[PDB]
Amino acid sequence: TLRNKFNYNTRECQTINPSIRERGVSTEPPPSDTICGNITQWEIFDAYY
Amino acid sequence: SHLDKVQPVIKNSDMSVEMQKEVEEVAKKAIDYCNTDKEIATFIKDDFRSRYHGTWHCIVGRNFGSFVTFERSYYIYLYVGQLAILLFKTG
Repeated sequence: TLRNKFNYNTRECQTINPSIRERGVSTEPPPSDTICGNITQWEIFDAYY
Repeated sequence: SHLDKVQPVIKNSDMSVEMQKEVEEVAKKAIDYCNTDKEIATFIKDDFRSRYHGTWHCIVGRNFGSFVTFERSYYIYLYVGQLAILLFKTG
C-alpha cells in the first residue's frame, strides 16, 4: 500500500549498440616485372645520331 | 687452365666468407658458359634466386658506377678481367 504509481515510477532505458559485422580485406602490392637492358657505346650513339 | 688465369678479384664484399666463396665459382662458371654479357647477368640472378630467395638485381659491364639500397649482408662487387659482377637483394 506504501509503494504507489506516483511514489515509485518504473522507467526502461537502453543504449544504442551498433550490430557487430565480420569482414575480410586482402592487400597485395603491385606486380614486380623483371627487365633486362644492355647499353653499348654504339647503341647510345645510334639513338643519339 | 683458364679458371686459374681469370682469377676473379673481389674489391668490396659485404657478405660472409662461405657465401663469398660460392660467388667466385658461379662467377667463373657464368662467363665460360655464356656467349654475351646480357646472358651473364641473367645466369647469376637466376642461380642465386634459386639458392637464396627474394628480389635480386644483377649488373655487369666494362665501365659503370653503383649507388644502391640493399638487404644488409647481401651485396658483393667482384671484377674479373674487365667484367664487374654486381648482385644485391632488396626488400
